[PDB]
Amino acid sequence: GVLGNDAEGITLLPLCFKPICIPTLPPLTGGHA
Repeated sequence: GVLGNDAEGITLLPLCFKPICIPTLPPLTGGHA
């Protein structure tokens, strides 16, 4: 909910992008290094 296209969770018009703000979030494989 800041700027983009997709909806980060709010109903307002100006919402965060789909990729820029993903609910499922990324995996936990690149958190080793």
